[PDB]
Amino acid sequence: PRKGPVAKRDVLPDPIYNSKLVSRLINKMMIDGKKGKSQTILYKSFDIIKERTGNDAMEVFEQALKNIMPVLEVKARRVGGANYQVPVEVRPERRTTLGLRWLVNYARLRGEKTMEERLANEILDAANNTGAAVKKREDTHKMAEANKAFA
Amino acid sequence: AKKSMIAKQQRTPKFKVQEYTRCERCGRPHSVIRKFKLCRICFRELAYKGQIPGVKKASW
Amino acid sequence: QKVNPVGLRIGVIRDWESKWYAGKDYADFLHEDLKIREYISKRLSDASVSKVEIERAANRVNITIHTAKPGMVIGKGGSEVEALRKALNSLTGKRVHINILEIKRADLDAQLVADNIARQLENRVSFRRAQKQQIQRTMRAGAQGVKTMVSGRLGGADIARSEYYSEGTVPLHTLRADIDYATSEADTTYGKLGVKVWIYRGEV
Amino acid sequence: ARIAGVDIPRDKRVVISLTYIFGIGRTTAQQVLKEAGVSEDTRVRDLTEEELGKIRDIIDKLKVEGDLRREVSLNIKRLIEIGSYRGIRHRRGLPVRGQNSKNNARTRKGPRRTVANK
Amino acid sequence: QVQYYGTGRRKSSVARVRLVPGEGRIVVNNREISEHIPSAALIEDIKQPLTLTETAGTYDVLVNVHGGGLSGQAGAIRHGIARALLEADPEYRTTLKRAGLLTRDARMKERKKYGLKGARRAPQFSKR
Amino acid sequence: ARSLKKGPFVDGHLMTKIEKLNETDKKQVVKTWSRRSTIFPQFIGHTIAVYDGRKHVPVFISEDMVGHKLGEFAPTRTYKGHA
Amino acid sequence: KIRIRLKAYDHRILDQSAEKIVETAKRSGASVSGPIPLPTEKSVYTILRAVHKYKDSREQFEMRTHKRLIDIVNPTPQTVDALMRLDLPSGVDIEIKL
RNA sequence: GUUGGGCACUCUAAGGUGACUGCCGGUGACAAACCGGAGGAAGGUGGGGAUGACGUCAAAUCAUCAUGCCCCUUAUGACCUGGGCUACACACGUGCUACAAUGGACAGAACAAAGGGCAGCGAAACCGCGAGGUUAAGCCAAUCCCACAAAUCUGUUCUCAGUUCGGAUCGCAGUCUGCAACUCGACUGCGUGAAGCUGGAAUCGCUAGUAAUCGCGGAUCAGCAUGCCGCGGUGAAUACGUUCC
Ligand SMILES: [Mg+2]
Ligand SMILES: [Mg+2]
Ligand SMILES: [Mg+2]
Ligand SMILES: [Mg+2]
Ligand SMILES: [Mg+2]
Ligand SMILES: [Mg+2]
Ligand SMILES: [Mg+2]
Ligand SMILES: [Mg+2]
Ligand SMILES: [Mg+2]
Ligand SMILES: [Mg+2]
Ligand SMILES: [Zn+2]
Repeated sequence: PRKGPVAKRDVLPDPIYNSKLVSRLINKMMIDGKKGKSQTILYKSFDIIKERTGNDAMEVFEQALKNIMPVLEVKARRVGGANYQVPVEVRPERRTTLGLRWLVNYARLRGEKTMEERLANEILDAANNTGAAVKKREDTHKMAEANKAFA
Repeated sequence: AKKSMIAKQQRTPKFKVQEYTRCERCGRPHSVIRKFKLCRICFRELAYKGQIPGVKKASW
Repeated sequence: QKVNPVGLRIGVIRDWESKWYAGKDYADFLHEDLKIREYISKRLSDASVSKVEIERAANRVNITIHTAKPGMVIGKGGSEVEALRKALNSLTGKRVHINILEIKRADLDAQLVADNIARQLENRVSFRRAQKQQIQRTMRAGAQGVKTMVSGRLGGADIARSEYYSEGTVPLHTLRADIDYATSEADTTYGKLGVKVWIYRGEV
Repeated sequence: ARIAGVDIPRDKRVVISLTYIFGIGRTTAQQVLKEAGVSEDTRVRDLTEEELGKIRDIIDKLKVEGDLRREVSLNIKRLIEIGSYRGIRHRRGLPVRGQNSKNNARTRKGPRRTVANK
Repeated sequence: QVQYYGTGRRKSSVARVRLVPGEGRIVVNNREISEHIPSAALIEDIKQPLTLTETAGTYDVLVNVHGGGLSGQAGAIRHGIARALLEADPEYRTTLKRAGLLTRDARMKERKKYGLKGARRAPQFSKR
Repeated sequence: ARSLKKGPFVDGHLMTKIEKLNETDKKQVVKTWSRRSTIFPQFIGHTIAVYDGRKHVPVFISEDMVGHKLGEFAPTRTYKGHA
Repeated sequence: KIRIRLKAYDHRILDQSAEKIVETAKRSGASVSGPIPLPTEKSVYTILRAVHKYKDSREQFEMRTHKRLIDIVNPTPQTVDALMRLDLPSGVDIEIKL
């Protein structure tokens, strides 16, 4: 808004892992204010991570974020009669936001039947430095570096 | 309403199902409230005059 | 676009005219009161009546009339008031007790003031004169403010318009401000003129 | 297995598979199996010849398939023959149950055939 | 008994919390908390005042909660515990107030307004 | 669908006319405005001329028409396509 | 026991009329329970503000009905006829469950 | 909570108190103010409502009502029955329900608010698969009834299918109101099981208890609401910024 920056509302950390970083994810995944369903999926998905790997799910999840979270993004800019996608440094706050959004979005587009599996499988893919949410982070970087000229 | 229509509403009809409300002030058929037996227009006016007991502009 | 000033203030600083509770009979009583207030207004047209408070308790109707000419309403001892009472007993079919109070300064009662202007407009007085004079007389009676408006085909004009005059303060948004308000009409040969009057007597 | 001249789905449960017969829905499929005394959870492929036999005998009493389709056809045919309002709605391909037709009669009417506006 | 009372409120909920000494048994209308409030996340929030004061496994929380929904009541109980702990030890005020557990959460359902579809949600506009 | 406890509805005026014809073997056109009247079994063979809104439509009764209201054979609106 | 229900639209005249009944009970000698405020019955009326069209333009009116309950435990014959003496103002409705 | 008993607590609702940049520091004309801090349930017009200046659009309304002028006055007035306002090649606006597995079905636990009720609300009981029926307790109501919250949670089953998705359309048989449900009511049962696999150009709402989603009540009303006006339940994301629209 015009007046200035606004007080960013805080979320509580969570009754298992004690993680603000992962309460956010319930809220990204939540639909129609059904927080229970999203909690259930999350927690089920994290069990599935722990069984397949052996490592702590939280850990794999935070490894996964690092690979999904972008650093540079282009931004649409009309100058004259042609657009110049201008590269910008992503703010630390926005990095997480784009991290979780892409995780949740591309999780839902997977072909696995249940969401807990789709989420889990997508979280594992990011840790493997491949998948859809990673390919998104690759493609945002490619565009940013392609338009490195501008500043 | 027409005088005929007001009269015919006041007369007892052939069947009770045929019986309908009008505004007792102005004879309007639509939007007649049963508590007051007034249409929405007449109700507003008389409420503003303080001539409908206990009725005041609401806000919450 | 402007709310009725009386309407805004009822149950705040103003009080209801009809001062009675009912549950079952509420609609029946309401249309009795309408029939009364109609009748009183028709009969006591020239007698400078404004408010007509109505109260009820059992088969009984207490009618506190407010008038600037109480002698004209009452008449010779209590001749005309009894003729009114007996006429209301025909309409109501109840006991009708009629109190009659005085308005001390009739230029502070909005309804009287509005009707004055309306009567003058029917008698072919210039809307400019009719208004301007009342503005003075209300201010003389010690009103803290007064607005008056006359609207319609002023001076038998083809195009209607609203000329208005004001004096002092009339703070319509201030809720505790006792702002009396009233309207009246004048059936001229070029249709209806309409009057409106705001009188600010003071704070509460 | 074929029932009432219909090869029902083998891999599905019997309550569901019975509804593939015209004239049977979930309640009818429940009320037959109850009368047979077959479990609702059992697959069609994992029925015994005893169970199928008992089911067949029950369904043979119920009016299904062509028996039913003929009944429905004659009902609608009757309405047309007598020239009832409903019959006229049946032949003209419009709502028969008072549904308004200025909009949204597409199930009866079929897909749109657009015409030039004024 | 040495009960410490504290009323709590959220949305339409009203908790009547009572901190009797014991070993951390929250009792909500003659039940265990897990029976009444199924969510793990809400139970943690109810513990939040007890965990900061370090009186988890010290008082048994006896509750008579009414109105609102499961979360509403969860938040009401939290406010009631917090206010009960002020009677227990007034020095806990400093730590409770820091966390912000001594605020009646004044977020209430905004009224539906005529012309609008909800409180804020306006009907679908078209210029044509 | 009218309740069974009430039983099938018919206007007295209509029924009386048709019953009056059923006293003998008389057959005449019973012009009427009672579209709401059910076609009773004892109507069969008569020619009831039902009012559609602007005229009496003649309706010869059949066995299949029993159960239906007289109005069902006297359609009120006039439609014969757009363009 | 005697029981008194008061209903009025204005709460000021209700509490005045309530205090009269409380005062009248104490002078008569009977024990007073006191004026218990029962919940207010708020009816609400939304109407169209305009005479024609303008559906989204409304006006909302309300009728609040305030209620008081006075019980009188252990009465005496003067107390019953003492409630006859109060000709309470119009706008307050009375009901006696003696 | 049923009783006795108490009114503690909650609640009800009358009267008060409380928030004023009042206090602390900094920046600021030493002003106005602003930025942060304390205390506080609340902090900077705390949230929301009511409240709508002079005027603008010869904007809307002669069909609420009133009214000048004009017109009709065995008719443009009045009474009736039936029909129509529900028509259907089609085009647009606003909505509802969906297109499914964050789901469907089935089963078991729960947790609301605000309203309405006198010829009106009608419990329980019994009968009916059900809509409902018969009978009838209580309540002119913080007492009784409407009334059952539903999303949710926990099981079980279905396992990606135009399907156990979806529920249009149509047939049959009913229920209720009503003098009467053909045109033209709602609801129920059984059968039927359409389109639809998230929608081109484009376009709308919303900054927080909001949006989104889930039920509940009310006016009108015999009956008839996906509409409207209210009510609570669960409950987000994001706001860098002001270039552009
Ligand atoms: Mg009617
Ligand atoms: Mg219809
Ligand atoms: Mg609208
Ligand atoms: Mg501060
Ligand atoms: Mg203001
Ligand atoms: Mg115009
Ligand atoms: Mg229409
Ligand atoms: Mg289904
Ligand atoms: Mg805003
Ligand atoms: Mg209704
Ligand atoms: Zn009216």
